[PDB]
Amino acid sequence: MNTPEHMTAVVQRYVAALNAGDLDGIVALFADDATVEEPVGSEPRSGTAAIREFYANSLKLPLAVELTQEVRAVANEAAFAFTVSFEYQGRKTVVAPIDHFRFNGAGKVVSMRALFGEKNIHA
Amino acid sequence: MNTPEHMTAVVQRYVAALNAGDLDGIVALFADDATVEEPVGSEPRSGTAAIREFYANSLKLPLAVELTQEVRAVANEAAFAFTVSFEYQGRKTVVAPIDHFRFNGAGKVVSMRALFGEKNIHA
Repeated sequence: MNTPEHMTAVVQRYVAALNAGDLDGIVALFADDATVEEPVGSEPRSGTAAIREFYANSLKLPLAVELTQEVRAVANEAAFAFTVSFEYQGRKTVVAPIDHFRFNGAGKVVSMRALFGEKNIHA
Repeated sequence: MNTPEHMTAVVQRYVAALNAGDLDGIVALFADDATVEEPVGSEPRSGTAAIREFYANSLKLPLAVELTQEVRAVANEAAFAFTVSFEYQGRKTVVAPIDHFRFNGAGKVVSMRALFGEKNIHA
């Protein structure tokens, strides 16, 4: 089974890559068969190609990202609270999602779902 | 299809009833075929009786539960960060999970999963 230590590291690495703008770094964290659903309720993006393009499009504005609380991790799953902030054509927007990773036996993210609505989008 | 406002009030209500030791108020939030998985990794408790017994056992000690951040709600899901604190036999404990609800069309919780590891239990 996955250690919480590793899962927590991977979450820090995810946030590190977003702050650094490191697309290879982000996609590395995922398994090539993996899925991303951001926000929850949207068409989950599937495969390396789709996940790669999702984060490339996200990283068209430079992002300020930070964990706002300890990572939760157990039984092949982590979840975490954080902010994602960006500024464009006037104003700054702070989104506050809760994300959720499921990890495979190899310790790569096989699914990530980002849960947040309009009410969690502050601008 | 559920509204974010209804899912959000239900999260707040959940916290309030835990604080008020209100077994009935808590169980009334769930549908009859609902599941609770607390912690994540453990065997899901299925149905009103099993869910009721879980909360009956939990409320054997006085709890101080509060939301430490804003609720996330979208589609028919919600997630939240919170703490549960209890003190017993010479020790104060603070457990800091992230919870996730799925809601059915009638506005009741059909599943909860509480995600925390040993690392999120401060005692």
